[PDB]
Amino acid sequence: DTRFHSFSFYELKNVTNNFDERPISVGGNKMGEGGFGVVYKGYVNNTTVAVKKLAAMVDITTEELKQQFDQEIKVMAKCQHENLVELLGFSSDGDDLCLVYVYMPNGSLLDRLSCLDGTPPLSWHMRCKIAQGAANGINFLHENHHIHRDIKSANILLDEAFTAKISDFGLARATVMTSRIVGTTAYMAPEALRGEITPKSDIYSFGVVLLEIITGLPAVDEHREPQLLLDIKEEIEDEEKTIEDYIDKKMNDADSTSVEAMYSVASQCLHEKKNKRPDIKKVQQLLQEMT
Amino acid sequence: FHSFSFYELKNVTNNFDERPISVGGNKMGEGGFGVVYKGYVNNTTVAVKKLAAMVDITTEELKQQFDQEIKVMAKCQHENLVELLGFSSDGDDLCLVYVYMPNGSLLDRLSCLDGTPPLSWHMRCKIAQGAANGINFLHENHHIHRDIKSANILLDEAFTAKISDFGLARASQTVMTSRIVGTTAYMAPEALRGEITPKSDIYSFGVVLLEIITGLPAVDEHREPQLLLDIKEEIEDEEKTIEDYIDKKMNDADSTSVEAMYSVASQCLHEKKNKRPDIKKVQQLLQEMT
Amino acid sequence: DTRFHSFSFYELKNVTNNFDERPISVGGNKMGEGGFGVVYKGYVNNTTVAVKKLKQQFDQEIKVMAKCQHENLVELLGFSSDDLCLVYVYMPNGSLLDRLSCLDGTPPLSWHMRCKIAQGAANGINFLHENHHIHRDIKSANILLDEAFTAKISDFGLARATVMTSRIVGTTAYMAPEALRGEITPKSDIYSFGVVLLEIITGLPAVDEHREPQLLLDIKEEIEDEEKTIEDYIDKKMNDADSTSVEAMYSVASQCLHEKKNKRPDIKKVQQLLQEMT
Amino acid sequence: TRFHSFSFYELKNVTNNFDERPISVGGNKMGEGGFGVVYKGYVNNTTVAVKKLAAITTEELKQQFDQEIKVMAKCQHENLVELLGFSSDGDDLCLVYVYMPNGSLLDRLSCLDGTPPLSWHMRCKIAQGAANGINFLHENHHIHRDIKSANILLDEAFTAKISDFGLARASTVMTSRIVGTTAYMAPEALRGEITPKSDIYSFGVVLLEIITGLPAVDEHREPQLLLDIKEEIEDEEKTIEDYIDKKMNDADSTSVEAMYSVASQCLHEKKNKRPDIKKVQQLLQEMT
Ligand SMILES: CC(C)(O)[C@H](F)CN1Cc2cc(NC(=O)c3cnn4cccnc34)c(N3CCOCC3)cc2C1=O
Ligand SMILES: CC(C)(O)[C@H](F)CN1Cc2cc(NC(=O)c3cnn4cccnc34)c(N3CCOCC3)cc2C1=O
Ligand SMILES: CC(C)(O)[C@H](F)CN1Cc2cc(NC(=O)c3cnn4cccnc34)c(N3CCOCC3)cc2C1=O
Ligand SMILES: CC(C)(O)[C@H](F)CN1Cc2cc(NC(=O)c3cnn4cccnc34)c(N3CCOCC3)cc2C1=O
Repeated sequence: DTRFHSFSFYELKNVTNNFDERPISVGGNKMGEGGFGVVYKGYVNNTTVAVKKLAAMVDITTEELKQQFDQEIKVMAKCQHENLVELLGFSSDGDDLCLVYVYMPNGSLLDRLSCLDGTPPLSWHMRCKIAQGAANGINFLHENHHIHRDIKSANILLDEAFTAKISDFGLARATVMTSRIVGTTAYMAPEALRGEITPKSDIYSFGVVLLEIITGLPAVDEHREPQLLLDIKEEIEDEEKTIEDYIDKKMNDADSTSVEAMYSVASQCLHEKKNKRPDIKKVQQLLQEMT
Repeated sequence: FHSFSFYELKNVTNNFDERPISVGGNKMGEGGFGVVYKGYVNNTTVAVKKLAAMVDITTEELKQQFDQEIKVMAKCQHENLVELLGFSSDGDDLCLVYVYMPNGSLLDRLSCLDGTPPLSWHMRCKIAQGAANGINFLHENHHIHRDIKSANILLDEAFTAKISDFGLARASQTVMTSRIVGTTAYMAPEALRGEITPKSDIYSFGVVLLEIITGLPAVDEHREPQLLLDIKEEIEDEEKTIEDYIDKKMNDADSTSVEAMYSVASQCLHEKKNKRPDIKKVQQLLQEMT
Repeated sequence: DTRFHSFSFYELKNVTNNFDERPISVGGNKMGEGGFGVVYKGYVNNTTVAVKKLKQQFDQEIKVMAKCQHENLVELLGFSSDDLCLVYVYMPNGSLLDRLSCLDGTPPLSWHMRCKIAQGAANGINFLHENHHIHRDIKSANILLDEAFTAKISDFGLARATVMTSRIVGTTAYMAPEALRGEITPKSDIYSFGVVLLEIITGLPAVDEHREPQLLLDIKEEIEDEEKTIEDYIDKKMNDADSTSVEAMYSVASQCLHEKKNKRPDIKKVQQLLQEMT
Repeated sequence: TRFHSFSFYELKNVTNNFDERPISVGGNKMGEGGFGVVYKGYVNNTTVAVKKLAAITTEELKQQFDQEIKVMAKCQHENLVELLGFSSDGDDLCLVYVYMPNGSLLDRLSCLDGTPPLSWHMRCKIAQGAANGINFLHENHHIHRDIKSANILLDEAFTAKISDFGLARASTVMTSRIVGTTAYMAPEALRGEITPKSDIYSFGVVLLEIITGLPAVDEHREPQLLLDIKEEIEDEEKTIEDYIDKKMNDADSTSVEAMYSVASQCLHEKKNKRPDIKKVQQLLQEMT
């Protein structure tokens, strides 16, 4: 189990231009945000890093944010894999709790699918590699008895070779129930919205991610019919649509056979009955057979 | 223009090969009056449109549109207009042959069809300028286009905008027609009533400018609002801002020039045709924007 | 417009941002120069114009440009004498010389566009010769291109209404042997047009001090003495050239470049040959 | 790693039996290099580039094929070409890659086939991307030995991809068989030594090609070697402004001077006075 480097809060402040909140495109250091903090670009010990300065951006407490900080370090100390983000160190000495990670040059899958800031669209070849890599990451977590609990495309990061790296382990748990229902509702399994804690919920959320990969559509869009991307499964099932109607137009290399194979995995992951969903090993196998 | 035999164009296009060019076929796209294919004629890359009534028009109307397109192209040459090279009319088939546009349509570049990189704000400004220059040329030369839409604004190797599709064009006192033809999502209210006026080209150009700002198609059945022109009323009623709709697939869009393009779009979209700017005013406003 | 406009020097100073010498590509007003003046971009009455800030050649240019109005000649719109200025209709695509060099990032001209430009330039020379005028300075810097890439012949300061002269004028790299010796004849305009045709085929300027051979017209000899072929020199910046029409244009250029002025085609034959080419 | 083994028969189907007509007229040939001819094709709906290797001796060529596969198995990066597969059946050797829609940097700088001149903004991004690719190779202890603009490929968005790893070496050593393209080679590489410092020198020549739009060598030009403009500028007989590519309209003087300073540093006659690739990346990052 990994022992991590302790960074001085002031060194992190220095290397992020005092946690410069302007976007990196403008000339600032802000890379993005999530429900549990703001991520900044840093340059420490001769290397570009990602610095997450923790902050309750969702309806959670100071103590809950501290328990998630501790949980994230514990998960990162136990879990190292080609398809998981790597923690370099942390800071707990100064004004705010910080986590320092190996920099992900291509940001999140969510942003690459939306082509945020004008980045070029991901090819079908790249999308297949990403789906396989994300499934491999989840498989490693599940094999090592960890439940992610927050699988979403904003938490699947992309490195210098567009290798998928699962991130955000603050809610991870190493069938039981909870009184604090947490997560992004557009991705959550029905049993997760009720408070159940199970690896089968990670599978369902991964099915939503696969629909995002196929369609390039966000999981929720208030101004779209259906508002929830997971509802396209019923549209296709009740023959009012085909996956061809929803395929992202921003690729030139997709083929109907492998797109239908990825859709079939997603459809299976999205079974409303948790016990009827494939386990991650079956997901991995089906995605390997796809290519 | 070169008069080809239909069989020569069958050879050029690999028998109008229906597979997309993206996978080594010849098909490039379709429209209301035919399907366009890629080909090579004497080492020149060309676009070949094989005419077909794909919308509700007669075969006699299609032949009239073919004759009209050739007439307009014989009279009108300008860097912001497509260039016709030839045609075929032998037998029961009609084809038009054009200089190939390596970047296809603005509609497809805005949707990043086939995985093309999203257009920068700087490029979008030059394309809006070029398209206005093309419409100005047509109006200066007493022609009403009647089919202004982003599928009809093509882009060459340097993203120079080229107005295309002249089959419905009319020589230009507002006249009326009994045959209402066009793409509903871009049409001015008076055009939907059958009026023929260059003021309607301005309106349709306003819709194009909203597509340029937002990256959204003029119509989407599974979207609220279904019609992109409806965002003007949303912004006017203050329930939304242009910032809420700006294309997020660019990082070089300054608030000032975006608001300046939106103001030209808003003016073009005036419900009352006589209150819209003319194309010369649209040109000067887009020139002042940059 | 239907009239020539007499402009005050103050108005032309104003519309050119005080004859701003910085090139237009950087935000100034300078568009080009060489020979008898600097040309600036101006904006008069919501219209872009070209303003040439420069005496005999000034009066001659106004005189010849008022008499010679044709679709393939540049259009004079006004003047200023109260520095001497000539005001012309703006040519949005600048010179053929600059478009062949892709100056300022413009895309290479296609072979199709190059054929249309060659035809247009020959039609302009035909109008001048039909109207008993000798250009005397035919070169790609003097072939301008409008908003439709229509060829417009420019620079009429040296133009003349076979005689010999004491003042040998013109651009050396384009000049016929007899023109270099003082002869004033339209047959020399044909020779210079042949050099332009080699520039169009090859995309190479007539002279390049940092190139071997420095002079483009020598290529005719390299090809004739079978040391090279027209294929070795075809501009690689085109994707639509075909061997047949390139050989046809080269043949016209070779005929234009006959060392013996009487063996050269006249402008009407040049027009006919370029018409048969396409 | 997992590279797909194609039969030569499948690759004939992919390339229309290696159709030698150029792609600009509807054929499959895209260009040649010192070790093979590259063809366009499709594997299902995927556009690919297929290099059919051709002569050096057959064993030397086979070694280069083997070395290419090993480098590609170990090195995956957005600024490196991506190998999809190969064919090694019979007496034919093919390498199959992800297609690069904008071809080579050398061809885009020359505007081959009528492509528009690259803007200064695009040239800056390409220089940075190419430096990122070289950095990744050097971090992975590989010396390229053949850095040149013909080996810097460009995708649909003009992302720079380093290619051709047949001559790459693992990591100062000396060699009897001197390989590379003379116009790009460091003096020490011309004397036979193998060092990643020579990759830096070659990259400096590429930077001069990006600034000027001129090929590294032109037998019908004065000076013949582009690297010689450095001395002309040093001895004040020419300026950076004199050599800036005139086919650009968006080139600001400050960042052109910043790229030229990087190029000059890379071209240091003394191998040990040259910046390493991390310093080149930092300098190029500061330039924008
Ligand atoms: C192609 C491009 C436009 O130039 C590039 F896209 C710019 N970048 C880099 C980047 C890194 C991130 N992150 C990291 O490098 C990172 C490393 N470990 N880690 C752990 C948790 C969160 N983020 C990270 C995040 N994250 C922000 C927070 O949400 C997730 C994405 C975003 C971005 C971004 O936009
Ligand atoms: C992805 C890419 C490589 O970057 C590029 F996008 C591929 N291309 C080229 C292209 C040319 C077109 N067309 C022409 O070349 C053309 C020339 N004159 N003309 C006149 C009418 C219609 N089309 C044309 C059309 N048109 C098809 C019909 O609808 C309009 C767009 C579409 C495309 C296309 O997708
Ligand atoms: C596509 C583009 C890059 O944006 C464009 F190329 C910019 N422009 C416009 C332009 C007009 C010129 N000229 C005219 O408009 C003009 C009109 N009549 N006239 C008569 C003599 C000289 N010039 C002219 C000249 N000339 C300057 C003098 O030398 C010849 C070229 C140069 C340029 C130029 O670079
Ligand atoms: C004009 C245009 C439409 O804009 C475009 F330019 C056309 N294209 C595409 C292209 C791809 C290449 N290559 C590849 O796609 C490629 C992919 N991996 N790879 C690895 C080694 C060599 N080539 C490749 C090469 N290469 C040929 C061999 O020399 C290097 C350049 C050249 C070209 C070319 O001219």
